[PDB]
Amino acid sequence: HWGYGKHNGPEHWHKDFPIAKGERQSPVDIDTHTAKYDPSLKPLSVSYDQATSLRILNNGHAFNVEFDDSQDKAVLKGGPLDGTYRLIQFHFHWGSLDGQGSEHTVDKKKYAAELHLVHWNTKYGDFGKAVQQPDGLAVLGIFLKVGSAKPGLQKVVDVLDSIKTKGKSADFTNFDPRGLLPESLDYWTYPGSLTTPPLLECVTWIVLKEPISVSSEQVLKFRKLNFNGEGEPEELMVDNWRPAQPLKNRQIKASFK
Ligand SMILES: Oc1ccc(O)cc1
Ligand SMILES: [Zn+2]
Repeated sequence: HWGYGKHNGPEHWHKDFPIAKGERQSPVDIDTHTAKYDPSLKPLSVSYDQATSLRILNNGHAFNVEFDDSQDKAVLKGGPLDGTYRLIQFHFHWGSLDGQGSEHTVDKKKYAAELHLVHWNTKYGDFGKAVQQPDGLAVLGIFLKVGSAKPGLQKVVDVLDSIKTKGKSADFTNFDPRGLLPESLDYWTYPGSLTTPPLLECVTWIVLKEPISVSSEQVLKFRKLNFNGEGEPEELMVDNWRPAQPLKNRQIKASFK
């Protein structure tokens, strides 16, 4: 199936998913000088106090921390968003080397990794019907740079040994995603897509300007995971990022002056 190698990576995905060459694909380069402050944006509200994590899973493309989204518990609202979006999962994209790994770039700068907190619009009832809508999803994207350890990441790093290969999962209750957020919620926003197949164009992206710092040791542990399943030849899970796609007829709006 699709992946990130020479033979099945991003430059191939359009064959099975022609929306790969669509009009509002993600990620994009954020040209900070061209992004315009939008005084029409309402304050962003990240409300993660009642978040209920359940499980961590290696899906062969990344690992996902999954949440109970059967009720309004961890939600995103405000900023560009109309109504309430429920957190369903987070995951990361990262590099084989510290100089690459993010999907969005900032004035062509690649960070070492990028976190995506995926939310769906509760007007649509569940995630599967939300991905049939042009405003079905909101993804909060957060850059990681290598520097000081992030203490609120270490519970994720420590469980990775238990989900090394594709299809492995573990319990992952009581994890507080507030520990992954930077101090500032200044952001850029634009309409885009899932960055993995099926590449659906449902996503309001909200990309925070402030990166979080993680340690070299933390990111090295991400790079020990495997794309393959248990008892298949080992292929390190690295460079699981899609490069920037054409901006087309879109404008990137800033939340800050
Ligand atoms: O459900 C989603 C998964 C990945 C994305 O990049 C966006 C939404
Ligand atoms: Zn992602």
